[PDB]
Amino acid sequence: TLQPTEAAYIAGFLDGDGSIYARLEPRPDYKDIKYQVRLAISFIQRKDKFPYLQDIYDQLGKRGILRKDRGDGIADYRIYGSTHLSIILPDLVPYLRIKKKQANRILHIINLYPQAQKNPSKFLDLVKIVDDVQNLNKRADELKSTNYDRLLEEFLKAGKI
Amino acid sequence: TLQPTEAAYIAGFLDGDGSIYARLEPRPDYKDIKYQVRLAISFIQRKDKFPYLQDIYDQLGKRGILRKDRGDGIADYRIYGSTHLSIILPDLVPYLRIKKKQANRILHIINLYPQAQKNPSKFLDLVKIVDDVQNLNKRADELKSTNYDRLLEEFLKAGKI
DNA sequence: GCAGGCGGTCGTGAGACCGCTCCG
DNA sequence: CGGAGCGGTCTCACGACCGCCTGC
Ligand SMILES: [Ca+2]
Ligand SMILES: [Ca+2]
Ligand SMILES: [Ca+2]
Repeated sequence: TLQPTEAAYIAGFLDGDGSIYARLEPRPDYKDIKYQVRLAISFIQRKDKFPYLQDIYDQLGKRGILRKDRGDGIADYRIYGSTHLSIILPDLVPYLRIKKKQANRILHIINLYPQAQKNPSKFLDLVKIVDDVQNLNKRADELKSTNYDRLLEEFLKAGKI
Repeated sequence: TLQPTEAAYIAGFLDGDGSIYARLEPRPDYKDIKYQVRLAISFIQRKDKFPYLQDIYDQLGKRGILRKDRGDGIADYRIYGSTHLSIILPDLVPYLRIKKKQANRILHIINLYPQAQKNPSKFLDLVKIVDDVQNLNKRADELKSTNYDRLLEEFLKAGKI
């Protein structure tokens, strides 16, 4: 497993060249709610320093997927899923500074995901944190995400409340 | 002073949003050798996250100078001088990965600076590491720095060897 | 149906510096 | 002097995502 100063480093580095986000991805094939909430952390870097993502990956139990080239010389390492994340984040949260919040919102989403799954009213609360999160990843002067307001609208238009 | 996982974090973060460089700055006012070698580490970031540089600064004994805005909304924190650096780097070196080398070259320059000061032959060795350093901070496909070769040339042209 | 493996991509936010002004 | 405070700037290297193909 992970040592304090390796967790601290990864956290330090994540605050630098990394990213903690949530997404609301449309689903045509889904049931009632045609949207899967997607969660991840990532590390971006110039492919020549790839062995350094490499390193990190291996330090994080080989969860997530490395990508020696995103097609533009820039390499990366993306960790999807509440599974990987609920193991990883707690180790990193105590050392995160800039993206610490984001990491807790994600954990928070993770607590409420099972009850919100088949429950349109609760899936909306969940989608709000998804908004708040992507907001955290913004300039205070950029357009503030609005998945909560466009999903509700649609849930009413479809008589799900 | 500095704790392991705070040093680890700073190192992690430096490897991300920071920079370790050496420069050869021209001096019209100098004596024989009209060039001062300049050494530093820095942390760059969007000014809204400034309190986070802040943090780091204070964790690094308030050495170096913060800059809430470089004129382009981007804030920073620059630490010049062998003085600050010979105290700081050793705490960070054990946790540095990507810029670890650079940190040791700097330390290395720091060992040889006093003898190379008034000694054109030795000042050249020193200026080579200065080259190697800025090379480390490059794409393997970029033009490889050449302070060693343009300073020598000039030292001969001026009969200093 | 349930999601994660992937491929992609605009828009900045960093990096790695150069030159001056200043100060014991 | 001998260097460090400070302003300033090109060129990318990131970030924070979208949309689709893949697995069972
Ligand atoms: Ca950053
Ligand atoms: Ca960065
Ligand atoms: Ca970086």
